[PDB]
Amino acid sequence: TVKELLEAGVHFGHERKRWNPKFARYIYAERNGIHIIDLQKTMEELERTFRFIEDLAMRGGTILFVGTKKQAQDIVRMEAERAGMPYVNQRWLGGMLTNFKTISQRVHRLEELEALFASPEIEERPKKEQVRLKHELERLQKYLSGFRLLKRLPDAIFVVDPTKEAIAVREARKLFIPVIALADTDSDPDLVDYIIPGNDDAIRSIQLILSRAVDLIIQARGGVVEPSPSYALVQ
RNA sequence: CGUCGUCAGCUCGUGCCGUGAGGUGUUGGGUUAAGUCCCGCAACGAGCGCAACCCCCGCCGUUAGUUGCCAGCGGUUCGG
Ligand SMILES: [K+]
Ligand SMILES: [K+]
Ligand SMILES: [Mg+2]
Ligand SMILES: [Mg+2]
Ligand SMILES: [Mg+2]
Ligand SMILES: [Mg+2]
Ligand SMILES: [Mg+2]
Ligand SMILES: [Mg+2]
Ligand SMILES: [Mg+2]
Ligand SMILES: [Mg+2]
Ligand SMILES: [Mg+2]
Ligand SMILES: [Mg+2]
Ligand SMILES: [Mg+2]
Repeated sequence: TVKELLEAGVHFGHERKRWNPKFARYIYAERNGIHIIDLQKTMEELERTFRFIEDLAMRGGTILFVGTKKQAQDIVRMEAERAGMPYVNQRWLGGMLTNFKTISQRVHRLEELEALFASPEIEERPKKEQVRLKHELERLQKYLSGFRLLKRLPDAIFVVDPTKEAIAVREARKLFIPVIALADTDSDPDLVDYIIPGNDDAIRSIQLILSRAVDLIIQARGGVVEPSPSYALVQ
């Protein structure tokens, strides 16, 4: 909530190509063939976006975090592992929202296998199943790591790159789900309901935005939490 | 009942794409006897198939000696 001047490394967009003309309103200028985001409109939209986040958080709503860009996976896997908003980390499975019932059946199988590895029934039905179900539970935890928390459809989604995660955006639009996204120059701003015009490639931009967002979430429900242990993920 | 053919296939549920017949999944890369499995993927699962569970032959044991052996000894018309 105090990220006015601390925006170090967010204004750097993508190159001259691979952009989207609809983003021109959020662009300041072009330095050395690289689009640079307008600093003013960034906080201009941040006001409205963080205000919507605070409103939805103090109401007890759930926000799905979607990150697959390989530069925000390790960040989302813990910023959502904070206050219980679920997340999608490895890859976004087609139908996680429009076919939510079938994915919830997969989650039922996940907790079923977790219960079988808690009961003494691990030894019966010998080692063949003890390896098959082991690998099955392994991949179910790999893909449904954060998704297992969604009991019903979420009240909003948070995307790190709406171009890389366009399928999730489309599925949210189909179900009238508000779409919060950290957009860059390579994305269509019209599809995003609450835009955050920043950088999606750098690690510091994602860490800053998501840390401040989860901090605002916990602040909307009281009990301000310590600074997130995501700085060590700079490496 | 024969046959394609023990061939590796044929479909469904939900989602998604297309005005629609339909497509996706079942395509792809690796792999196997196999739609076998792995990885990837707007798909996620499932059914009938594949394989497995059944029978026979291969090694060993337990249980039991009207089948078997001077394995072990005695008798022997010396033929367990
Ligand atoms: K068309
Ligand atoms: K193949
Ligand atoms: Mg065959
Ligand atoms: Mg179908
Ligand atoms: Mg057509
Ligand atoms: Mg249609
Ligand atoms: Mg079909
Ligand atoms: Mg087909
Ligand atoms: Mg095809
Ligand atoms: Mg199969
Ligand atoms: Mg596939
Ligand atoms: Mg007899
Ligand atoms: Mg006998």
